[PDB]
Amino acid sequence: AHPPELKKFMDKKLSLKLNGGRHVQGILRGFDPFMNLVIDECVEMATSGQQNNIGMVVIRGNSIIMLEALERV
Amino acid sequence: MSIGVPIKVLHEAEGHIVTCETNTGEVYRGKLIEAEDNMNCQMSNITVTYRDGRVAQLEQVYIRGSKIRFLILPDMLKNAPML
Amino acid sequence: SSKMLQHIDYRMRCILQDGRIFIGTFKAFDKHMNLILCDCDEFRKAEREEKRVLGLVLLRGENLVSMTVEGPPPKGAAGGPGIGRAAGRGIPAG
Amino acid sequence: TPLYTDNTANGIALLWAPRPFNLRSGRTRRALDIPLVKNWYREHCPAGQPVKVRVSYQKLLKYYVLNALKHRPPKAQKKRYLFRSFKATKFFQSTKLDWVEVGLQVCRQGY
RNA sequence: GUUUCUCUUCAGAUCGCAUAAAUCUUUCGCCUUUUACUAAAGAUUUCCGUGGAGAGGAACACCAAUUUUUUGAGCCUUGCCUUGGCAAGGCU
Repeated sequence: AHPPELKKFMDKKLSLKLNGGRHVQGILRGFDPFMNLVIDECVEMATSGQQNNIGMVVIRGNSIIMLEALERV
Repeated sequence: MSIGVPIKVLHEAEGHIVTCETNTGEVYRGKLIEAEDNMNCQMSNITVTYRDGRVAQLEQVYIRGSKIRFLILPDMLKNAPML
Repeated sequence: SSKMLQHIDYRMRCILQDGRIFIGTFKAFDKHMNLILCDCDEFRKAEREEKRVLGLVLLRGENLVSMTVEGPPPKGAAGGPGIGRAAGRGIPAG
Repeated sequence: TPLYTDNTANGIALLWAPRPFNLRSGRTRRALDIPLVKNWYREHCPAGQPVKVRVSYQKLLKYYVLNALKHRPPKAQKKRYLFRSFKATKFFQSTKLDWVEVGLQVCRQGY
């Protein structure tokens, strides 16, 4: 079927690497057929390593180019 | 439906060791686990080469389909009953 | 289809979107122009020039620009009842 | 399409019919070769029948076993058709006659 | 093209979902003698039929909305590289 087999990764702690050289790290709970993610406890990794905290975020599917686990399935 | 010969060879590739290069220029080298019909791969136990030289090891990774621009499938597959 | 199918099993040269070149022996293609190249070289350009080797390369269709040929491929009626034998002639009388 | 049709009840029952009846197609045999009474004496008939027939059953099995034991395959002997060789010759002719007419003729000839 | 008839060749096959007789060598039995026998084995042939192949005759005849194909394009600055360009980096 069309959904990504992302079911494994849920509630484990992800890093993402986003289009345009951006990085965010997250505990995950969402996916839909386009891979639109809903990330929780989401940190923004700025260029300089000055880190922000931000709340729950949606991501557009096409913006992702990798999706990595910081703590295992 | 006519999902042709290449994606079947991708499913055939699973459980081996494949190399996989993304738009940005990062080169991954990892053991495959599953691959979907739009080429979303999961990959395990990777040694990644960065664009500028550096190596790193990784636990597990999932690589969006449209973001790839080759895989290096393991040569023994040339015999496979898809071909 | 039919124009592409003529090329199969030859040694094909592909030019990717980024400017790279692959040269490979060609055995798969698909409605999105995915490819499988085999026994394959990665090749880049006195202006310096270089030649790397790759195996069994699977090309996601989006990248492809063009492909070209330059190689030849990495590739009665039954016996009848007659018998001959040595013979003399023998003249008849008269 | 319906779960069953009127032929379904009958048609299943053919699957365990004896050897000539359980098939849709076969090859024709000679009237000589079909052993019409064979199935009876191959089964141990109920003993309340008189002594006389019991031994008659048993002695039918004896000739059955001996034939199938001493059977040897055919020797691949070359075909040679007798009556064809006859009717190829000017001395023979052919026609279509009642069996009772021919029977009288063979007895008249043999006499 | 379907039937038919004839010929040639090979048969490994339940060539047969059926089942005959003959010869020889032995073991037997009634037995003056011999056929005709008996009933088991083995080697053998004959006969009733069969299949495969080939030859020839005859008779009737569809979608531009993220996952590929209707595009994030395109533009600059640094180092090297003799030049060409490459490694990038930064932009809108």
